[PDB]
Amino acid sequence: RRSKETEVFYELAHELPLPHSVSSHLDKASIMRLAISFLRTHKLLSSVCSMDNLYLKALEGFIAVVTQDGDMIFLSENISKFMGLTQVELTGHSIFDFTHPCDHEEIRENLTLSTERDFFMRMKCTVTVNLKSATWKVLHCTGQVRVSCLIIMCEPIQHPSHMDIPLDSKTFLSRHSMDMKFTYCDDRILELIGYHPEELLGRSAYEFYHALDSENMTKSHQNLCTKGQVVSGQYRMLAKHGGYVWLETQGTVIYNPRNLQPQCIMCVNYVLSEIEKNDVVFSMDQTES
Amino acid sequence: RRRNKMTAYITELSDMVPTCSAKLTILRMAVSHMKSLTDQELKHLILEAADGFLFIVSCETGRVVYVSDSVTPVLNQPQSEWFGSTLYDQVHPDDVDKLREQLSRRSFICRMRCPHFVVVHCTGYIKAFCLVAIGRLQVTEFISRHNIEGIFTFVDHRCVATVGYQPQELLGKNIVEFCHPEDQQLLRDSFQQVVKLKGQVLSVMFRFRSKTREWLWMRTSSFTFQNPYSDEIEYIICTNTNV
Ligand SMILES: O=[N+]([O-])c1c(Nc2cc(F)cc(Cl)c2)ccc2nonc12
Repeated sequence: RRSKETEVFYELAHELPLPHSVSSHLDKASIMRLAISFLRTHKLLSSVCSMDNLYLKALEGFIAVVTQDGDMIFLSENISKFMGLTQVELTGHSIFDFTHPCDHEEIRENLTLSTERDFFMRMKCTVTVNLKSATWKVLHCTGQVRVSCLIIMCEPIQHPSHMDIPLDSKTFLSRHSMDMKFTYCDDRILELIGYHPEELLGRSAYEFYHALDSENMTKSHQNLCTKGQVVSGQYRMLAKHGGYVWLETQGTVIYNPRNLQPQCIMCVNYVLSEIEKNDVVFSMDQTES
Repeated sequence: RRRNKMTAYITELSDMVPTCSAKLTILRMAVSHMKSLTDQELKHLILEAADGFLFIVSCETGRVVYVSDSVTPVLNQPQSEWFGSTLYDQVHPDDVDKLREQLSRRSFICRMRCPHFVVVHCTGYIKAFCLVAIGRLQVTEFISRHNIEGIFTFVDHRCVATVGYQPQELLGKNIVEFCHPEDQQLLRDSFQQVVKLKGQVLSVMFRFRSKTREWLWMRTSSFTFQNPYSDEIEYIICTNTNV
């Protein structure tokens, strides 16, 4: 009689929105977690709206729904693509158990109480290996808190060494000391804003910001260092002649492999514009001649 | 305690099934309930979290072979504007050649229209050739910046409106040269304390030599700026306000 209740699990497991490859393979506790989280899921969905291979694939990050009590009630399938950890392994469980603990207070705050949220978290990654040997991975998380419940997208930032995607002419690349001082720049830099890298080698990046941006950026630098990666808000960089060009950068700390000491920041820089105020000269560097 | 929370599970499991809330049985009732029932909703889910919408375009003609309705909440744009269209039209003109390059997997940022444009992160991939992707939305006085010495290293454009000088004329020169001689030590010791007092703001007032050579009373409030890693301070930032 145990025999069958056990087998009843199987029909249940199967007719979750999961393939039998991933439905069949379950100890029951899992099936519990899962059934319920699915329900709750459907519930708040109803609370919102008052063949789908493409959304999933088109994505570069995954969606998570989490209670205010931290329970990761929903998780995208393709999370495994990014985190390795497969949605079945996680749903129902507390976020904190899988997030870097120092980053948890931040987590706690964004969970609670403008309903808008944007922050970075380090989460366990196993891509592939097992969890004991699970290294941390930064997720840019962007979403909305609702009724308490947090709904987000978690976009891994990508690592400049290991490209998954093509670049275009309006993208250039730069290397910087921890100081943010340039150490390297590709010479699309020239094509794009006018500076020749030999000029900018000795220089802290800070000299090229338009000021309004500075603050927005400082936090970014800080986050770049506490977590090891960042995506900047959009900001203006001063072009070599007057005016500036809008920008967004993916900062990524690279370590010395033999040394495990950090070496520099690798910046994927995205130029969003042409020079806007050719007319206006802002800083002493644009003034020569 | 496996059992007690096994029964927690099964308890509120029971209670969200409406025609139920009103072991083996709770279970197969939930099952049939699934049978009665992650797709079009998923759309709204994106719209909520990412604030995004999906679209597909031919690689060659850049013609929108599909645009989700969520384009409208997202761009304040009808689908019709968009499915009769070629995407080169729906973006900022200076964004075009980038796109040619983007037209494996794809991702980029771009100004799309709602002459008013918005920043949009787009993530997708190529399938037959077309591109499946999602578009997402992520978001009196003047300001100066000085070296410790007092030299103008940065100036806001509106300087021209506030003091008559063009940026070129300020830049390079020590601020204390534009100061009324009387007030100069006032300015200097203000600066020293600004550095001694790292990061904190001090205000000071003084007559400023206008391009029309006029002593313009001005308060400025300012602070040294520490590097977030090293905490060493490279520049001072002033906001210099006409009084
Ligand atoms: O120099 N960095 O390492 C760095 C960025 N790169 C960069 C490239 C330029 F050509 C000019 C400037 Cl100001 C910064 C862009 C955004 C950053 N946020 O933190 N460091 C950044």
